[PDB]
Amino acid sequence: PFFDVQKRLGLDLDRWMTIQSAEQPHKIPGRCHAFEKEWIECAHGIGGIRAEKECKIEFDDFVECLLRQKTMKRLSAIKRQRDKLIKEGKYTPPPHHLGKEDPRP
Amino acid sequence: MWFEILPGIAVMAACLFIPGMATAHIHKFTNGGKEKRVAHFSYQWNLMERDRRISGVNRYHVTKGLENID
Amino acid sequence: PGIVELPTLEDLKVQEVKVSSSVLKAAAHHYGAQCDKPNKEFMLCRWEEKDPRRCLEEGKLVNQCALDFFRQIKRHCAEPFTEYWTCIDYSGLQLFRHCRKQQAKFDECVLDKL
Amino acid sequence: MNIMLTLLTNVTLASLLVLIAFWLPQLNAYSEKRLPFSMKFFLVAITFLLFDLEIALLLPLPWASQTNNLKTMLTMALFLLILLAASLAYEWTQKGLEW
Amino acid sequence: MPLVYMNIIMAFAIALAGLLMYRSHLMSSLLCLEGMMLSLFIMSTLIILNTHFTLANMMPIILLVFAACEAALGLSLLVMVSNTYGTDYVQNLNLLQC
Amino acid sequence: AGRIASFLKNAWAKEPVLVASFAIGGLAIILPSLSPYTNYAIRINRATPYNYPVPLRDDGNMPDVPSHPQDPQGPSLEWLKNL
Amino acid sequence: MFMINILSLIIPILLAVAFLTLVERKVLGYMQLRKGPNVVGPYGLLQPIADALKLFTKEPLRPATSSISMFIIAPILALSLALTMWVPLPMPYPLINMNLGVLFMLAMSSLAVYSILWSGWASNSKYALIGALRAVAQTISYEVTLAIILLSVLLMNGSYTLSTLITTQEHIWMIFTSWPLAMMWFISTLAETNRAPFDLTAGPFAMFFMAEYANIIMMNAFTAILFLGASHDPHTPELYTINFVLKTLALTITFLWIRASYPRFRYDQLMHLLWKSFLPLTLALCMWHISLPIMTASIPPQS
Amino acid sequence: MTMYIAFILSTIFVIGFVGFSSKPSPIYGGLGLIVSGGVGCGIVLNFGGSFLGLMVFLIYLGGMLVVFGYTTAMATGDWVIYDTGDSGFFSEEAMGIAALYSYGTWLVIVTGWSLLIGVVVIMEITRGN
Amino acid sequence: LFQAEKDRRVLQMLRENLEEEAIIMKDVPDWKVGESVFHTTRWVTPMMGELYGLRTNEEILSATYGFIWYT
Amino acid sequence: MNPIIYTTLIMTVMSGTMLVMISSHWLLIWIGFEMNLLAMIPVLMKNFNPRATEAATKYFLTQATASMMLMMAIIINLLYSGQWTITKMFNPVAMTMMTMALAMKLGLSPFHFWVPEVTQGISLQAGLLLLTWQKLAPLSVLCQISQSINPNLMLTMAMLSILIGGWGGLNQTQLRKIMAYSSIAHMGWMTAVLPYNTTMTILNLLIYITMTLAMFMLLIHSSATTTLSLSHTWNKMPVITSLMMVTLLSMGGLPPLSGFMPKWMIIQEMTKNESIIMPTLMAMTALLNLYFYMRLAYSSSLTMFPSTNNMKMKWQFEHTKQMKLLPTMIVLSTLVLPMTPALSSLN
Ligand SMILES: CCCCCCCCCCCCCCCCC[C@@H](O)O[C@H](CO[C@H](O)CCCCCCCCCCCCCCC)COP(=O)(O)OCC[N+](C)(C)C
Ligand SMILES: CCCCCCCC/C=C\CCCCCCCC(=O)O[C@H](COC(=O)CCCCCCC/C=C/CCCCCCCC)COP(=O)(O)OCCN
Repeated sequence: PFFDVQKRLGLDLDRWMTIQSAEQPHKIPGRCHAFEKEWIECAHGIGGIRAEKECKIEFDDFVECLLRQKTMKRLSAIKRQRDKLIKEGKYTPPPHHLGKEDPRP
Repeated sequence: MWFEILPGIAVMAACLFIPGMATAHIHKFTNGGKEKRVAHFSYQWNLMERDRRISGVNRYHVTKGLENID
Repeated sequence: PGIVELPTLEDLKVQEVKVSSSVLKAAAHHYGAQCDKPNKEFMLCRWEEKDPRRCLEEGKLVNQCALDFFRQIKRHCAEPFTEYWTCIDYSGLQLFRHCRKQQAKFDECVLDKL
Repeated sequence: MNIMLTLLTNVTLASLLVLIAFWLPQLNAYSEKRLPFSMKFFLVAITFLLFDLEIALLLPLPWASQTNNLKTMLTMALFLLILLAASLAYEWTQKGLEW
Repeated sequence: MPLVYMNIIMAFAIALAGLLMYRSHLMSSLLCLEGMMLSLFIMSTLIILNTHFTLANMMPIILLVFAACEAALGLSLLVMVSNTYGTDYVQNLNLLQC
Repeated sequence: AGRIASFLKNAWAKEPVLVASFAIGGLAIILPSLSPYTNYAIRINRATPYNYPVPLRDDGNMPDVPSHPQDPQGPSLEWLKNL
Repeated sequence: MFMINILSLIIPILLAVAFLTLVERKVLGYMQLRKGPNVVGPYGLLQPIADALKLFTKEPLRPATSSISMFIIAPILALSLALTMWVPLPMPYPLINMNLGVLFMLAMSSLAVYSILWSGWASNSKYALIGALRAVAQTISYEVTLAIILLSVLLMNGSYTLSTLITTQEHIWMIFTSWPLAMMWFISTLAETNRAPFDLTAGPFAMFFMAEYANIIMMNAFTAILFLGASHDPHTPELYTINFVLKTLALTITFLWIRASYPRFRYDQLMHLLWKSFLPLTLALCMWHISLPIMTASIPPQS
Repeated sequence: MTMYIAFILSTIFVIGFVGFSSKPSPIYGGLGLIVSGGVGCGIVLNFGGSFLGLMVFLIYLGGMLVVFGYTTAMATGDWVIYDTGDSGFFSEEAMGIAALYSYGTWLVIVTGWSLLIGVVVIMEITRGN
Repeated sequence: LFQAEKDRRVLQMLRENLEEEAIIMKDVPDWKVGESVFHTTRWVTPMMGELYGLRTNEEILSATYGFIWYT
Repeated sequence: MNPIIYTTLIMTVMSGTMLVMISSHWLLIWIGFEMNLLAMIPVLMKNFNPRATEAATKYFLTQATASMMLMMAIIINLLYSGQWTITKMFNPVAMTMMTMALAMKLGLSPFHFWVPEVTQGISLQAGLLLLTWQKLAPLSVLCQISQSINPNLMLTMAMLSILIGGWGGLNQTQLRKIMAYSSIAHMGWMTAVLPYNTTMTILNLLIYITMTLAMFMLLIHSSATTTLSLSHTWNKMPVITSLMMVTLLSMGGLPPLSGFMPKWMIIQEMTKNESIIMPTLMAMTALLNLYFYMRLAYSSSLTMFPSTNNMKMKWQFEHTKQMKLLPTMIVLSTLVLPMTPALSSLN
């Protein structure tokens, strides 16, 4: 099966493209660099099984950064409640959210 | 003689003069008498957005001089 | 999983620099020459703390330094700076290379004054 | 937005002017009265497709010239062009460019 | 997972199903394969651009190149099949039976 | 010696385009390894600041790191000006 | 005022194309010891208008068996692409400032062959289909070398932005830096638009004709921008506009001259020309132009 | 929010794939695929992938579908998941793509060998005999 | 200076959104105002929808497509 | 074709397989699969005829669809986790689509339909290469991601492959279709132990490859592609028929022959994981493969079929080309049972 020639010879044929946090050109960071860094450091040498049970917090944070399901759900709930109150008529957005604020540099 | 070709050619020249010149004039009229600001690379766009906010008239072209530093 | 802390609207009040990008580009070289220390402190703190909320004072300091720099320019070298930044503002790319003459006037004026 | 408006304007003007050209002479009344499948033409299209793919590979060259690893990028660009020339030469010597 | 990715995957599934229907015209089989690779390109590009994986910007071009090369091969094969029968109908390839 | 010259002379006739193309390609392969300005181009690429130079925290044990841009220590670009 | 800008770009090109035909006939006639049209109008100036009115008032011969859909669509695509390819060009300032303007023009030129394919296949004739296939093969063949030459030339510009070409040629034209690429580019542009010596092939016919002539003018304008750089002063762009228009007119008149001066190729002869003289030289010069800035430490700035 | 323009673009893309997935009159299927490719290119370009979108629009549309039609002729919600910062004085897409010559040596080698073998394979298959 | 202004503006927008959330969610039973969706206490760069979620459509279009649509 | 071109294409096929086996990046694995696909097509069409062209185009269609599904699985995996390394699949049905793509590449049921057709269309050497070398890369990927697979789906497709191979081999008079159905059944046996032990999968792969090489080389030496064409071999080369019968008995899983070693081990392994019913059913179904092997043995060497007159002339000539590895292949596929514990070498 897998013949790990790269590790035996120290060639680095394709390991540079495997993860987001591995020496991007011009030091451009990935959107989830910190989360992936934390998850990788936590799971290094532990192994996949213990890694799957014990590094669940970091992986959940990484997935939340990647897809942001929880953030969009919370924003949608806030917007839905705001729409409900604005249709009922007990809430009025401030001028800041209406375009009448004083923009800052 | 050959210079009888010059009239039609001249017309072509006039037709080819109109676009470019027009653009320049429009760029002078829409952008407050100056060259239209180009924005590649997303840093010039940030500069334009900052200029738009500072003026208070919601226009990037209006320039706030030192006189606004108190 | 916890409550995110944010500074109050009062903590984010600062005397803002209200000059356009043309003025900033015209003054940028001398600004970096003169305001290096607060700017470097702010950027070092910003890259080490990795948090906007932990570097709020340094932003006020760099704003104050920029305001002082512009105040000195206004007191001593207002006019040549005005022509220089007007020339910079005309160009659509805001190129330095088209009016090296105005830049020379402004540079000699600031060298003589400050 | 501006590009969308420009494309829409160009398409709309072309369509309207084609329609008026096609309908102005239709208002006045008038009388109102194989297999061969040449094989070389297919090879021309296939060769064009392959060379277009290699051009697609060559396209990022203007930005490739600022990497600080100039020797490696020069080697790889020259390698790509050498293999493009080799493809051309192989198809040449195999009587693939004949009529 | 936003709705755009779901729409792209639905488009890919539709292309795959249409490839699996085989009304006629193996050329339509190649068309379905190319629609599938187009959907793959679009969704991979959207995912890579979104997460700012700078070195991953290599991958779509590569994919495109390889897939187009495959298309060329397929087209060649089609011609030879047609070159035997004169038409690219699927049911002409009934010589081999399980 | 003679056979090679004869082959090149026969190719220069009735096939000049191929001779010119092969010569230009060979020169393009060979010349960069011999020019002294390729290192200059590499250095020019190195001196183009695309990112902000993040300052280093001083600990009193970096005599080579300047505290201000006008300090003499640090990389210089006088050679680029001379070019 | 973007609508006004679009209209002021789109109408003068069409007028220029109408008058180009008069110039083409007039230039050719004087090259043949005769005159062009000099009766309809003071100097033939009314000839394009009479031609347009007659062509627009003449019966359209719809094949009575063709697919009306593609039969209508093909001129629409031709005119749309021809008018769209003028948007990226900077004279001195472009209508739309694209980062990858040259690449956009390449993509549009690549699309340009669909009109030929659809016109041939909707013509409902085997012979017209064969002719359309020949034209499409020639077009794709020569656009290969067009793309390679274009990227080789842009290797000295530093980007695909069309405006940067003005900054590159502020002191010297690009023709002096690489004339062989300009020669092959000129021939490839002649072969792309099916112009002599490569011209082997009422209303919709006029549509295709205006599309082809607009493509000719745009190709000459792009060549003038790419290889004959005009000096631009930011405070008076009219000088740059005048210089650019003069160079474009000179290049178009050069196309007319070449049409008037030569016989025509065979199909296999132009195929051999391209695939066995231009492609090897193009690849060799592409290698040379890749390696040259690195040898000389003259790499363009933008990245 | 322009009524979620990306949503309409995706729906038109799906509609086009459904349209030629019935495979009617393979030139009409190819034209539906041309429209679908244009819509997908518009999606990528509107997202911000200018270079990759132009690669689609050039390579895919102008070469591959053109050769497909040529051979056939021979025969008979949003805006939320985006970023906050800027990119610098360049485009990250262009830098990542141009890294192919400095970072992706292995990719260049394998792709070039594959393309050369593709040319050889095409010649051998189309030899005939 | 641009970095300082960016940080201040982002924080001020987040503060406004937090105030509006506190006002709006006063009747929702189980809501906790300003609760993080991450287990970590590290600062996380907010999304574009976190800053412009409650604002008007025109400036959402600006912040999302202005650079892409500027030609 | 030109021998240089053939050598280059064979080396390209092997290089694609090696690129799949040595790379840790999903894109490089897909590129290796693409390279192997591209270089395999002319090999199937070395002898130009409509049958070979039909087989090649069917194979190309199936493999291209499999590659597209593989890329979609890779992209979904990247979407749900920004990882390119070949590791645990990190996601739901993205793994299902990966398994389906690899099953279509291998020829497992229900994607078995193309194997008999492609094998019948192509010649015997192309069939040898197709049935031996084209299994290494997908099986290597499956062994790498074995801890990710859902056991239900993998075991279902393995049992289906065994059943379909057993039933479809009974109806064949062509030898190439018999070999194709044998390959399907053997792959079914191979993939039913992947969820439990990949070493057993590799051992089964080695034994099957040895037996298939011996069988195909014996079929090439006595150039017959039909049961009756093979029935004429005894009148010229009885020793070839005897070796063929012994090899067929070995492929049937009879002890003490070598082909008994994998199934035995596999059954043993599956009993360690508290699984009994599936090993029982697999043995009872492999009985069908044994039946049609035994029918071929009856028609080959245990009985003497009528011959023809012109056969006498064939008595006066000897094979100019001789296969060097054929003797070794027969011995390894017949007499290696006592060396069974050597499987600890993690073959
Ligand atoms: C050791 C094995 C040799 C025999 C076996 C050959 C196996 C197949 C042949 C392909 C293997 C060739 C080795 C190339 C591996 C790529 C990695 C290595 O070369 O290092 C590169 C060095 O690049 C070298 O220039 C590679 C040049 C060799 C390639 C040119 C010709 C290749 C042809 C090989 C066969 C292709 C088809 C047949 C053609 C005849 C990386 O550059 P580097 O700067 O350190 O790091 C970049 C990352 N940074 C930016 C962070 C610093
Ligand atoms: C590794 C170097 C690569 C870099 C340079 C090359 C880049 C691009 C050039 C190569 C492109 C592909 C060329 C394909 C060659 C095919 C040759 C061929 O087979 O054609 C022969 C002809 O080819 C030959 O003549 C054989 C070789 C001729 C010479 C080739 C160059 C060898 C070295 C010459 C230059 C050496 C270095 C330059 C020094 C010169 C002094 C300055 C037959 O011609 P027909 O068209 O079929 O004629 C039939 C109708 N009458």
